[PDB]
Amino acid sequence: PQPISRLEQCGINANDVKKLEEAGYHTVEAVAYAPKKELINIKGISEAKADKILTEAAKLVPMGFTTATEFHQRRSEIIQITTGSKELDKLLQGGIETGSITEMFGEFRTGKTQICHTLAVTCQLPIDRGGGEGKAMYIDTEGTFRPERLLAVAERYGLSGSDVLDNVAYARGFNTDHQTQLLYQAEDMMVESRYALLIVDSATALYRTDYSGRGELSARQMHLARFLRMLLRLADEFGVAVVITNQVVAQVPKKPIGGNIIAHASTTRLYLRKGRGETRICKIYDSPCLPEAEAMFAINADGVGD
Amino acid sequence: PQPISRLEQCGINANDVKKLEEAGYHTVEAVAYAPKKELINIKGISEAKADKILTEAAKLVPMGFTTATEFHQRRSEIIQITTGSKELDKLLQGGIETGSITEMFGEFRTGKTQICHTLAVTCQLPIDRGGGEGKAMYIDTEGTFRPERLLAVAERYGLSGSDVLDNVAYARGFNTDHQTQLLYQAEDMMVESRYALLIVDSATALYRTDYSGRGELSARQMHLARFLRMLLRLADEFGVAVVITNQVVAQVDPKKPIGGNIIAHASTTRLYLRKGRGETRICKIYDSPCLPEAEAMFAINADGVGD
Amino acid sequence: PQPISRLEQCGINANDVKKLEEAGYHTVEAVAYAPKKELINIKGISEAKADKILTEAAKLVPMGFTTATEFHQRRSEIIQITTGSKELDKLLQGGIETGSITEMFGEFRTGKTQICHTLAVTCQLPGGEGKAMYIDTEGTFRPERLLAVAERYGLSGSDVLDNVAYARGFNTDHQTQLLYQAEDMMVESRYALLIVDSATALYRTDYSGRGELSARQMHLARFLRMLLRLADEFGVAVVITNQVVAQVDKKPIGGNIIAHASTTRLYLRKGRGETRICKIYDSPCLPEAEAMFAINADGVGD
DNA sequence: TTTCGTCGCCCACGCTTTTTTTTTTTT
Ligand SMILES: Nc1ncnc2c1ncn2[C@@H]1O[C@H](COP(=O)(O)OP(=O)(O)NP(=O)(O)O)[C@@H](O)[C@H]1O
Ligand SMILES: Nc1ncnc2c1ncn2[C@@H]1O[C@H](COP(=O)(O)OP(=O)(O)NP(=O)(O)O)[C@@H](O)[C@H]1O
Ligand SMILES: Nc1ncnc2c1ncn2[C@@H]1O[C@H](COP(=O)(O)OP(=O)(O)NP(=O)(O)O)[C@@H](O)[C@H]1O
Ligand SMILES: [Mg+2]
Ligand SMILES: [Mg+2]
Ligand SMILES: [Mg+2]
Repeated sequence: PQPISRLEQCGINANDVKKLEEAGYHTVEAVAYAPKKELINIKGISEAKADKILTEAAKLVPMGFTTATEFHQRRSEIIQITTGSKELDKLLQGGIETGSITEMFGEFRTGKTQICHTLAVTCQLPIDRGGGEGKAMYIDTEGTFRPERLLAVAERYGLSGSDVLDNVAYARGFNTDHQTQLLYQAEDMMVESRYALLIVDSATALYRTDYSGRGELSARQMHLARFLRMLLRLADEFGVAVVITNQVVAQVPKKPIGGNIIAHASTTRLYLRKGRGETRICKIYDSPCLPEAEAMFAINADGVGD
Repeated sequence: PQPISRLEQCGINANDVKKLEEAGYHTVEAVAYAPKKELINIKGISEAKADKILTEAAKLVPMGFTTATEFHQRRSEIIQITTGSKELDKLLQGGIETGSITEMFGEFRTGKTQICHTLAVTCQLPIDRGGGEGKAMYIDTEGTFRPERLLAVAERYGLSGSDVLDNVAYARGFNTDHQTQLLYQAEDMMVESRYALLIVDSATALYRTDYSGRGELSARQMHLARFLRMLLRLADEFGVAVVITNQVVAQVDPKKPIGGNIIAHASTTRLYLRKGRGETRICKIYDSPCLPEAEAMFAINADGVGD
Repeated sequence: PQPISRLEQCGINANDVKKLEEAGYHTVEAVAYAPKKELINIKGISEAKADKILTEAAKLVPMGFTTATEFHQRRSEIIQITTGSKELDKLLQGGIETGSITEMFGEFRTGKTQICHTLAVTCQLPGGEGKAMYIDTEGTFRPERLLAVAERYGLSGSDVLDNVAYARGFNTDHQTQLLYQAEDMMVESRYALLIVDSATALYRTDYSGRGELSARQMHLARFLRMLLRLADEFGVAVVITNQVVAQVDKKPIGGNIIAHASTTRLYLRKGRGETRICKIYDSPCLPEAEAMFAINADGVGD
């Protein structure tokens, strides 16, 4: 995550760097990942200047066929934040993978928010316990953030109550556009420190409301595609683990409320089901590296256990 | 908290403010909540000055990344409107919470409207009962709004009828769009006043007959979702606690709340009420992000919810 | 009851009013209380006209909210037709509450049906009401019972007891139009109450079959939605009646449809001899108890 | 030293939504 000032020393002046920063490119990776057609619509950058900055950005960010034994080593070195439950972290063959998107969908009262709250504390656990030793981004679009759960999880894990709530940074999206701006601000502020997680609670819930009718289906899917592409860019350029949450719909018998856009974009999906009492069930979905099966986890006072 | 007028103090000419208010944006926070898609939809407001409506309003609200310590400090500010029972209080850990939606569902005679009446009384009461201050907003379609029960509940709490029944409203229109329109109007009603509880009992009772048959289900569910979302906006913007009771359907494949998968997610708290013995009922916390899976027996009496 | 000439003299002056009257939902309260979908299939296709009529006919008793004391006073002067017995002066808190939706069950054709051929004591007494109804789904209405009951009190008149009580209904799709057209004479003259004898008694006589049960339940939901609309708009006390099912797992026909579309339901049981013990059920402001009724050849009371 | 002319050419698809609804007594 090299800051945007890295290319400032090489060619690009301060004015252009400021224009990029106000555009939303707070890192060299964000500039390098964007196409040439996107570094043109932002005023203040010429076409030749755009090609120049693209060349300089590509000088540091690795692209193309370079080496893949190193990438296999990197995949073996994936952080794999643990869920906190012995069956959820085993069904996922380690837990939530980092650098990808882990959508979880269920009917209701299925433990999606409970899992997010547990992960917001477990991402601060060292690699010995399973985590990333970093902060926790919490984009919460339902007003469903209860720090008491985080304190309970921390006291279960024997961590300081003040530390976990100091690490966790919280923001609430009020619409889809504001969700995108919140994502941009998160990208801006994720370079100043290390963030081991990024939670988008009900990543597609305001889409169900803001876009009404069939006439807005294409625009809604395009906006959701842009949002998921931005989330993927955050996942690669930062190495964070994005655990987004999805709702469910009935086939007029359940299916995630996102179309094929979110089905393809989401690297992993989890189907959460209500079991008996406090226990629930989790099933893998659309995971290219995981089998299809079920799990067995419970919602205790200490987040998610068994 | 603050009026819409501040927007025209920032440098937008009053005609644009009146156009924004005509669409329903009776507060600066409300217009900030809506995205640019809902701002371009206002007639006479194009993409021009849209930034002057978005970022100028956003400069007056946080709309950013706080810390969890600050949110936990704000968590003490919550009023936590209190019920009438001590066991029920232990169930909800102090009572229903401020700025959230509680949906209570069950069969007939499960104490729903009694809970609504008692909660509105505690909202029209000092902090000693559990609610800070504010009027009680009623939105009745099922028809159980009998001010006889309001008068009866007023005797136990020792409040004169002049200052309680004149402080509570009523809904006359039995239409799905009527509740949304009346809540948009209650927005401007409450921006000039203070409110603590907002009750919409027939949250999904209207949709059982308004949209009948498979084929019209989708439009019904988009309508319900839009109503729920603007209800959540109203709850958050003014820190009001919302109650929305629900009906049940028997699974013929055994009672399930109606309008599922749309009201299930939106309702941040769900209370499942069962009939017990005599007149006592049992309230179980169906859905909650903080409260456990507990059950509390209460006994509706003349005083109120009772225990 | 607001049959004001404003409904036709407003900005809308065209065939739209006559289309609305012919569609079966007339009077102004058929507009501001009706969804937009109903104003689609009616003859005359204009979505702009829907909101035009809505704007021009939403100017009624406060619909842009109100205060609860304004109609709390209105329901302090409410009729509240007292029951035809002096034993229920403690229970029921007076009489049959007007503007509510009371439900009776426990019997098939006797019992609660007798409670249809009685009461109206407040109607006879002071002015006053002097009005009563009768609807049916599968019933055996007998006006001689009304004659005998009125003769018990000081209401000795004969013709005044007639020309009000409907006595029709055998098949659901037959009395669909009956409950549609009730308003056609309900607004011409003011009116007190409305019993629906054997209402939605056994829909499985015609609306029968698995898979069909859902459509049946939608039909009942529509019917009591209209019934609630009429009860609240005209300020009348409606009495729905059903029959038991003998649970094999003491409940009435209707399931969760009429269960969530009533106000003051109350079970009717059998006592000793002519004693018809009348227990109570869900009610916003009535403590649970059991009443004591009696039926005799003269009528219901004692 | 002199003195302007003269139009042609089409491309190219995107996007799912949404649950309802209880009968029925034997011996
Ligand atoms: N302290 C606690 N102890 C035990 N269980 C709890 C506790 N707090 C919450 N729960 C359980 O967690 C459930 C809610 O889980 P949640 O993660 O909010 O579901 P969800 O699928 O996110 N629902 P929604 O967000 O409305 O779509 C509750 O209904 C309880 O069963
Ligand atoms: N006008 C009336 N006056 C007095 N008694 C009446 C009158 N009408 C009906 N009854 C009584 O009601 C009785 C009906 O039989 P009952 O023993 O109640 O049958 P049930 O099976 O208990 N009732 P149901 O549930 O309607 O089938 C008659 O036989 C009479 O005793
Ligand atoms: N004074 C009282 N004393 C004791 N219990 C009471 C009293 N008033 C009301 N109750 C009880 O509280 C219940 C509240 O029911 P209510 O909340 O009206 O159900 P509902 O689901 O809204 N009705 P419906 O429209 O038929 O589905 C009553 O039915 C009684 O059981
Ligand atoms: Mg959950
Ligand atoms: Mg109730
Ligand atoms: Mg009968």
